[PDB]
Amino acid sequence: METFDPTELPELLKLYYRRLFPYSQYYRWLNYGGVIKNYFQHREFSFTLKDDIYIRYQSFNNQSDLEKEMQKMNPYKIDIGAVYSHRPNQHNTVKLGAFQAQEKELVFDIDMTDYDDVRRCCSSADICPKCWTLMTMAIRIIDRALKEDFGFKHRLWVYSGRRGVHCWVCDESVRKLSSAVRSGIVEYLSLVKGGQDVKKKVHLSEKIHPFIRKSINIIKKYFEEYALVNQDILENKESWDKILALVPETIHDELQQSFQKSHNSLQRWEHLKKVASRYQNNIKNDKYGPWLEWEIMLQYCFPRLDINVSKGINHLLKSPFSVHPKTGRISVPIDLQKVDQFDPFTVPTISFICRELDARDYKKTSLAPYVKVFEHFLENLDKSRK
Amino acid sequence: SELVQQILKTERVVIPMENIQNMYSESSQLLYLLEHTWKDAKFILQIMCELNVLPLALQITNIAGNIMSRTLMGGRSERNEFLLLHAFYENNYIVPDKQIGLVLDPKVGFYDKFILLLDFNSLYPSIIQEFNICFTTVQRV
Ligand SMILES: [Zn+2]
Repeated sequence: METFDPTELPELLKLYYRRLFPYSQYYRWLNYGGVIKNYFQHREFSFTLKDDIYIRYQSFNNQSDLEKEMQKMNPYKIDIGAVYSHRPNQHNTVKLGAFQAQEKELVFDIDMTDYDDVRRCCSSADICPKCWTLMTMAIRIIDRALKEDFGFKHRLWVYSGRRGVHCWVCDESVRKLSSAVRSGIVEYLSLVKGGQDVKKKVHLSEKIHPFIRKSINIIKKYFEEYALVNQDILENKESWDKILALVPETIHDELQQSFQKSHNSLQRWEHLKKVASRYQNNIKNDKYGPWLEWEIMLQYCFPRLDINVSKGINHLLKSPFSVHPKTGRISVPIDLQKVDQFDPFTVPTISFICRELDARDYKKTSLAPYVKVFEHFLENLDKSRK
Repeated sequence: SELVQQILKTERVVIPMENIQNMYSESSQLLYLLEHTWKDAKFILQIMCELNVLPLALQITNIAGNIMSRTLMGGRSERNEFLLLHAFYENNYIVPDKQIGLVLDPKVGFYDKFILLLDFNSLYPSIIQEFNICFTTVQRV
């Protein structure tokens, strides 16, 4: 997954900035009806032209000159940036050390490289439907997390285009909470804690957290299908050798015994469960628990979190419907209403949306559908405004 | 007066008014006041010769950057201002211009064993450097 020729990108942005951007809807979605003064003007942008010359201190008063300059330059990477304490483009006027970042929309990102600890379907630049099963399942848990135990309803979801998916939520006041709260929620959702260094990455303690209960109820509906259908992870020495090396040892030979007398990958896990029923997670009491087996399942499909992007007030990320030149693909709105019907391969690139319009507004092609999610969130905002 | 014998270590014979008529009636003691003034200026020079006021003040002004002719005259505003401005107007600011502790209850009482003297020479420049204070760097209001 990438782009194949930067030759078209100049003219593509040339037309896009001209007549392919919800400058009305965007000015709205940012300024938020202008309910606050010096609200938009300090809401920052960062722009990146040829050779990736990324530059801070970018902002314009209202939609008109915003457009005019966007079309004057056509930046090739655009980050929305927190409303810092004062005038961004005139930052160096006040006494130094007095310009900082007050209030930021709360951001989240999850990578596909996250799953690379076991991901064997495709590469770091190439994908397939198998890994995308994760981009279909993981978001469900994270979404419903904020949908049922965080008292928010201003959620918005996008897939970057190459690896990550984004969530730029602008909740009533969370836009204006302390970095401490950021780190807090991060710590909260950071359940399976594993990169490429530690093996027993989940020392899940005894008593569960009902959050984890709903997590499980989601796991036993969407993991095993992908696992033993799209991968059949018990296929050769390679995969399960990246598996059995996190396990206690009293039975650690029976699993391989089931490994290499096989014509499928089902009775293996079946006898796994069986011996677990005769295994003792607790030598003390009669609570034979799914600690290790479900740690296995979850860790093999769990949203790996970032420890610095979901707390900092300096990392800025892309704009709604701003092109990712290095995939063609542009920001695709993602919804629970669409999680059951998404495919990454069919959704269009900048090249493809261009060839779409290369045939008045977004009101003709599938871009009006794609921004139905946008204007839907905006509708909710109208309902958010009293 | 006291300095005559502290650093300079000699005598200072002095004569009030009512003896000035005596010395009007005198050639030995009048001439003696004359040679006394001779020695006065002499010791006055010896002051410089020992304390080395001249090259000291000279080097200071050299590093100070302000009129030495207005240095000896006494001043701390000059030897700070006309120094700081050197750098501050390499930094393209614009400055304003001219117009018009803690005691610790000394616990008095004789002390017999040895006593030590701690000097906090270079305390304020020390603290200022240590904590990086500078005009531009405080929301001062
Ligand atoms: Zn694959």
